[PDB]
Amino acid sequence: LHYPVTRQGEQVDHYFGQAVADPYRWLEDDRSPETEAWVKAQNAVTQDYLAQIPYRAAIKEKLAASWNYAKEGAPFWWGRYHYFFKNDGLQNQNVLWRQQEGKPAEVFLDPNTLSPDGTTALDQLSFSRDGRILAYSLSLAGSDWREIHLMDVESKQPLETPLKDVKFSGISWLGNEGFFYSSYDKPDGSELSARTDQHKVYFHRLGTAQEDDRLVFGAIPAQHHRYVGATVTEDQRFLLISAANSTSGNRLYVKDLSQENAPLLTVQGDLDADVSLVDNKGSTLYLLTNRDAPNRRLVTVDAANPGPAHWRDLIPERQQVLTVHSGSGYLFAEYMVDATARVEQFDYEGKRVREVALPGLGSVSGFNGYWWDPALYFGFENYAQPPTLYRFEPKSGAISLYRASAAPFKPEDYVSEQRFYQSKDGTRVPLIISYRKGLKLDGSNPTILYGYGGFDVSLTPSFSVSVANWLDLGGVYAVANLRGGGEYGQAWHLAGTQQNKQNVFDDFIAAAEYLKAEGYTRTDRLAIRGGSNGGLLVGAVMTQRPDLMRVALPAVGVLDMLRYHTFTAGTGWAYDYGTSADSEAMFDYLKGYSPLHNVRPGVSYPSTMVTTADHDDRVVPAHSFKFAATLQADNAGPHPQLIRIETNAGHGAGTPVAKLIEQSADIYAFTLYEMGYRELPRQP
Repeated sequence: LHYPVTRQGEQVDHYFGQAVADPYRWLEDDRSPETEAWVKAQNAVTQDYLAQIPYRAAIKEKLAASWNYAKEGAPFWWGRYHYFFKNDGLQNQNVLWRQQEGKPAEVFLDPNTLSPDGTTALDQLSFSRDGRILAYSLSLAGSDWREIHLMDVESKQPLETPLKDVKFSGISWLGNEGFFYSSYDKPDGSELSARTDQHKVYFHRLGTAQEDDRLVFGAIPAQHHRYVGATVTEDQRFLLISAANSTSGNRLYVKDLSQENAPLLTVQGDLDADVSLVDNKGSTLYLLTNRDAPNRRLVTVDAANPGPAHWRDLIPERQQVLTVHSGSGYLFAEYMVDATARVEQFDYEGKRVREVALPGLGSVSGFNGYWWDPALYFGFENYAQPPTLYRFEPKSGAISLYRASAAPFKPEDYVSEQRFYQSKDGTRVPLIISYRKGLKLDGSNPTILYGYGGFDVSLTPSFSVSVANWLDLGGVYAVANLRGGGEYGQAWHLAGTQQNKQNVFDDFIAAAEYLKAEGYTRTDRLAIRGGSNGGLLVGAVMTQRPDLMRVALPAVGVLDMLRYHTFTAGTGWAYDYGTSADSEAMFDYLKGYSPLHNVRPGVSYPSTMVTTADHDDRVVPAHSFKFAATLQADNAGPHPQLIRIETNAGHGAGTPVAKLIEQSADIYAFTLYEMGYRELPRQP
């Protein structure tokens, strides 16, 4: 195969006086004709390579057929209608239906009719208090930017002109007058790569132009923050404003709306802890926080004097990480037991009502609703169990099956076992391994090891049609709960941040070694995969241990650790990574593992397929571009170093089903082909 010619520029950067060359700096210009031509040439080479794989079409057809089944979400009531999402099978975007008593259900909002390719996705949905107006945000081509649209709920007629420049925003109504939302001023230069660091809260009053929206927070110097959010409590009495500069830690303010021109009181004035409002009962605020609680706790405080010195424990911290949901007048404490969910019901006085028995070991969704909801709904799933919906009557605690999955996958056909392997420093790290029953530990099973490792994100069991198919093809899927994650609280998270980041990579390498030693797989039958921070994980491991695996799959990864903070809102990740501008120590540490700066000429890298998207403004595609360019120039081995750039897609959220199916097919076909399979291991 012949890689497109990639020009090498003369750009040289300096860090504390130390020079570092960046020959592919020009690829950072997402709007230049030169960069666009390179993307087109790279995709052509990749598609040409994939075209030689005999079973790629079979994998795609297998995926599509198995994906083709009815899906339905939990219903939610508002106004005279009960709303619920549905997908009859292969619709690119889920459709919002509604139904009122005594009448048949009807389509209310179909995102598939909003674009030619299903690339416009529905994000936030927020009804006015009287339920007559709906404000919803849409994503175009998958980018983080948003537009908020207004619609008359009964007639379905569009109202006003959509609001623009919305990003990382919720939509919270003040009665029926209007709503609060967050926005960044349109940056000069490419909105897809330019830096944005001053998030502001605005209030849109119905019947006016966006230019007249009242600026609520974030304009004056004292309020400059990279991330801000505003929410009006269910009872309309309080306005909560959160403000942050990084993905961990935030300030929180509260304003009494029942009091004419009340002042903004400080719930937490520093960024040393995360704190969010779960709900409120009168002037009593219920806050979830990790302040002085690594595994988090639930506290209460009166809105009149909400400072941390006055917070009082309602649900004390335990050895397991806590998350709190509220609904039907109850608080639901969801605890993480080795990455699996457990639920306990509490009243607002903090008295335990009962433990809610779950269908098994996995992840749960739901348990969220309004104080008046007569019933709550929750979903359960894991790697071998498709989403199942249950109805829960809070007072009696009665649980009933609301909707069984219509998926063609039979849970009893798979094994999903949890093991705890030993990392380099001795730390025991969780690993959940899934596969079809009948597996032999002869070290020959094609295996995909997946990880993330960072930002306090916990990888709890989740069902994926793509994964189930990998298992049906005879593969093994293993997910490591690496440090940097939030599985075991703040201590687990911090052990993988800044100058401890290498621990995350050591944890992943040890997972690969465990899988080989136990006989699940072997070097030439192993592939590693990860996305975003997980893409960094794969890039770092493949540059440090190119001999460890046969295939590397870094998706939308942060790969240039020296300049990542110079794009969009990347600086918000400094809490986890640190920046090259922090100090010589941080600069050396970052340069020490930065995938882009650790690719070396003469090294034989594993078969690699770098994936990214042209509208990914979360993690600019330039990371992947420069990394792929470097691998193609430096790799000395016989394995292909390809890059697949998805068009009209972003970081991942809201990607239409058709694109998801194509991506998985390409990835699994490439993986098996690079492992030397002439035919599929199992009948598709």
